[PDB]
Amino acid sequence: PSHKTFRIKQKLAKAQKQNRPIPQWIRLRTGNTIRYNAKRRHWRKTRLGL
Amino acid sequence: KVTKKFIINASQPASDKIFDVSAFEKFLNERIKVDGRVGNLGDVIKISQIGDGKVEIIAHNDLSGRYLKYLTKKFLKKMQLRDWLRVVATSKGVYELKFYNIVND
Amino acid sequence: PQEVSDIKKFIEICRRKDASSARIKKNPKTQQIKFKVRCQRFLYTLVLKDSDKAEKLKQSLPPNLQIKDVPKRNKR
Amino acid sequence: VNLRTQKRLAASVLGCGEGKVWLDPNEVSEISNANSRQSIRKLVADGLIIKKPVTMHSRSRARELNLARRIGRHRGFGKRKGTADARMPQQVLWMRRQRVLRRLLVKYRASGKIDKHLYHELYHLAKGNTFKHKRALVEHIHRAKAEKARER
Amino acid sequence: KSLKNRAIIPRKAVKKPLSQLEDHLDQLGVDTEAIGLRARAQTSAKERLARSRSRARSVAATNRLQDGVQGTT
Amino acid sequence: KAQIKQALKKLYDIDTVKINTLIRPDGTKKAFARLTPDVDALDIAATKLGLV
RNA sequence: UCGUGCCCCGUGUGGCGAAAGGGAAGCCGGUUAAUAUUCCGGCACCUGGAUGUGGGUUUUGCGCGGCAACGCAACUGAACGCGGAGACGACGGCGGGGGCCCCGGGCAGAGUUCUCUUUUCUUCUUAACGGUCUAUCACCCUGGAAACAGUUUGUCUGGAGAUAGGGUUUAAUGGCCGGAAGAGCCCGACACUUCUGUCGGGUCCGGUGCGCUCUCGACGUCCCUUGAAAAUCCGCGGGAGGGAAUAAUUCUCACGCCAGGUCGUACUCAUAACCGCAGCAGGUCCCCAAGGUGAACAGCCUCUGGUUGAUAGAACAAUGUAGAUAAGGGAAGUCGGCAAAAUAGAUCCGUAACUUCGGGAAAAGGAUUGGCUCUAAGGGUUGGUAACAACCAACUUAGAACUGGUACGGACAGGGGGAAUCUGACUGUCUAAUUAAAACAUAGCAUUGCG
RNA sequence: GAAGCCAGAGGAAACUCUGGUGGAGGCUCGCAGCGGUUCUGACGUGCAAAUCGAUCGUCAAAUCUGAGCAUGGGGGCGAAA
Repeated sequence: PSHKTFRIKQKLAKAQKQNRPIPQWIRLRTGNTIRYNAKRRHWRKTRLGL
Repeated sequence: KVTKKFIINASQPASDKIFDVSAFEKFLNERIKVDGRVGNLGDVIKISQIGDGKVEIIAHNDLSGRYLKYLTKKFLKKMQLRDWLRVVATSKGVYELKFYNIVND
Repeated sequence: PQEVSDIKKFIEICRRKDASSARIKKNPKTQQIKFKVRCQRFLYTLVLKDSDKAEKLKQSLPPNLQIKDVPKRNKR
Repeated sequence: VNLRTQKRLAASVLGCGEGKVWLDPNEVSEISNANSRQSIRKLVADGLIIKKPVTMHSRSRARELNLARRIGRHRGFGKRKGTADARMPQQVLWMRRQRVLRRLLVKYRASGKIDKHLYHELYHLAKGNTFKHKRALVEHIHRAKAEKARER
Repeated sequence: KSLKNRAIIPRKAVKKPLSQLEDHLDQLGVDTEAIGLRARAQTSAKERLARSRSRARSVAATNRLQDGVQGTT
Repeated sequence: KAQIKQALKKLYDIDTVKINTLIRPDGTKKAFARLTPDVDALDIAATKLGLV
């Protein structure tokens, strides 16, 4: 809701900053095994569990 | 007894020979109704021409410029000039007939 | 906002150092004139008819106080 | 060319619904080039965006039906659907009649046509519902005055 | 007329075509070239900050997906 | 807000009449500091801050 | 100097727990692509602190007036106490006010115009905060009433002081004024590559109500049900201390000065933003709620505002799902009138057995319902047999003539009725997802234990 | 249409009758809401691991409902299935 606490909003801020695809320079590194964000989150799909 | 003066200025269409001022005067004389009946002008309402394509009305009753504009629009609809001429109130009691805005195509 | 009905009281209000500005609103339809002085806590309005008494009140206001006429359109 | 943003901005500027917004179909390119409310107001001033007038809803048939019911039409048994008390409450009629009778009684007491004791008896009779309306009260007062004058 | 579902646009809100008005006055029989309808028919720091505003509304400042890689290949 | 205005005055010699603060959805705080009418914010941003 | 000591009060001594309980105070206009009672402009309020000016009081020290209710801008108030506010149910009608709805005139604009329509529609607005004049109840003064009076829709009041006459007061979302027309809105004429606009005219005057909604107020009804607390604020009892003409002031009076920290503020709130594994016909707590028909936030149609989204095209076989009709007979069908049909609104006549006398009952059974033109009845204000004149206004009720008809609650909406038997007193409750019932509970009755 | 109240006609009075007012009831028809009686109902790998249509019961209260809190399995709660 709009009425939210500071701790909850701070966790949502961290989640929103983490919600991004990986940079394209990650894939060009030598010995790189990461191809996508396996921990990517969407609002419709999976809940944060707060 | 109070008097009211109304001006209907059709100078530009009269100079363009699209609007017949005498025909409009006859239409006003036949269609202005007093106490709910037409042909009841008498000494109450005087309609005249002051020249230059203008119609001038003296009314001793509570005759409305809205009613005069309504009858002007009725006459324009009869003459098939409703879609091309607009009656705009420019002063207190002055209704002037002019062309709509024209785009050069 | 407060309305003052006394000329001397309006003059004493305008002589205050807290008074920053004053303005003249002319209502030609009502035939009246309004002198409005802005203070810290209140805006004081004095209402007259358009007359030589208001005309002389204009220079009986203190010279250091800024006086302006209200324009016909309030531009933002 | 997509103009949902322009239609929403024009509706917010003109203070109307989005169904009342008219965008010129021959000026779609420079309407789409408008991306701000200042540009929307500029197009409104230029006439490329106008607000359509209200859809028609007249009251003429309603007023004519009201005049017909004033002169007495459409009041028959086939027209009535609610009960008599639902259409006009007997409590409301009794309230109106009591207020009218008490007002006329206090007016006559103030004017001095009737005295205090006869006014009190008329008030009790009005509460006991012997007076059907004003002229009934008036003729009762007149016959009481006639009897008093005959006795005197 | 479609007055049941919608209202008619006012005539003053639509600019009338000169060719259509010419044809209408011709069909009612008015000498249009004598009255001339063609003539009557119509037809610094602040600067740098405004340029920065125009750039801000047009091109994003950063590209976190592609800033770490430079060179078209 | 008091710490923000003290920091602005100590760093850039900037005086403010009021400061509004909000915590952004990314988690950082943003402050709108309105300067006094005597000083020009355009001049300050052009010279001290380089915001042109 | 004080950071050390001396007294006083000592009945008592914690915290958490409500974004719907209590609560210090902000409105209008504009502005963004997305925020706004938060930004901008104008105009305010509250709290805390410091601190002057003007005014008030004072040698009769801590005001004055009116019989009085109580007023006026100020009017010293410690410990200890009293009181009030916060602080209260549900329901029914009545009255006032705001807003919405309805009618009329006027300006401007728009639409219609074969014909008719002085026509139909649209803008005509005034916030917080203040000043001034009024408005239930209640209170105060003269006076003492039966031939009892006053008074409400509702029967309460009055020698424990009524009617009447005269005043004081809590209560405005009432009138006027400031705010404030400079705003907003409507119209017109120019300018206009953009940047940008500029200048004119207005924004007026009434009426109506068993209308809807909110709020306020006096009442009345119900209880073996009697419908929170605390923080906080104010008054009073009391007079401890403090109090001066060198001028003083422990003046809640006006004006002036300073400051107001932290956190939330986007969006959705649902036939796509929540839960149900999903963009699922399910479920999920509220506020605002127009016009017509009509008793009606019933069903049907329309305005503002929203959608036109839920795979489409062609053809019209059987059997389906949903909706209907059918000559004659009218339950002969079937375990069983299952289903369907029939009845249905409103006015009037009339209504049996039984009964706990309350009901049964809308029992049963009948007459009528359109349109048009009329008639009659039901009111308000002002003014010295006024039983009279003038003005204004709305919805009901009854009667008559004429007239169309296959129809007249013409769609919608909307009891089939009755004779009995068993059964449980009734109102109510349960087996969420096969059983709503003679089951459970209920009031009443009876018994047992406990000082 | 219960008390209470008003008027008239009686009755020595106590009481009786008539016409009003009044707005009570774990009353009643019925919209929303809550619930779930019936249909050879739809649906039966359904829109749905209980939904949809018509019909029905109730609708001023033993009515419906949100949040905070309490009762935790040898238990609780239960108008008792």
